Amino acid sequence: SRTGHFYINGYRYFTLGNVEAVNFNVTTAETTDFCTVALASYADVLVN
Amino acid sequence: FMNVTLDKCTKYNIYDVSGVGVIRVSNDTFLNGITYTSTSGNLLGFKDV
Ligand SMILES: *[C@@H]1O[C@H](CO)[C@@H](O)[C@H](O)[C@H]1NC(C)=O
Ligand SMILES: *[C@@H]1O[C@H](CO)[C@@H](O)[C@H](O)[C@H]1NC(C)=O
Ligand SMILES: *[C@@H]1O[C@H](CO)[C@@H](O)[C@H](O)[C@H]1NC(C)=O
Repeated sequence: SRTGHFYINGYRYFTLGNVEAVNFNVTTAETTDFCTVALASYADVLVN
Repeated sequence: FMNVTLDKCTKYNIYDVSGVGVIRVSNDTFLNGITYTSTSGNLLGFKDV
């Protein structure tokens, strides 16, 4: 997050002070490398 | 280090939550999170990192 909160599998390990930009250094030989790396914003919803 | 007596009455501090009781191994995937608490507020089970 922009605030710097860091979450792995839901729980938050620690929060960084701030992040201007994020760069992801992940290298996968597999052509079907991964499904998604996206941006998003807060909202109010319900869940089951 | 992670001392963990298994099957006796003990004190405990797990992730900043304290108490007393006995620990039982279980078989449940539950990879969603790291701590599980009852409606009352008393923790029921935890997963090793
Ligand atoms: C998940 O990865 C597999 C790997 O081959 C790919 O075929 C599939 O399209 C992916 N599914 C997604 C991104 O929903
Ligand atoms: C924790 O485990 C180690 C290894 O047996 C032991 O030396 C140490 O005394 C234990 N600590 C307590 C508080 O029992
Ligand atoms: C695993 O868990 C289920 C339900 O929690 C239980 O019925 C079963 O006896 C446990 N052990 C094995 C070997 O499946």
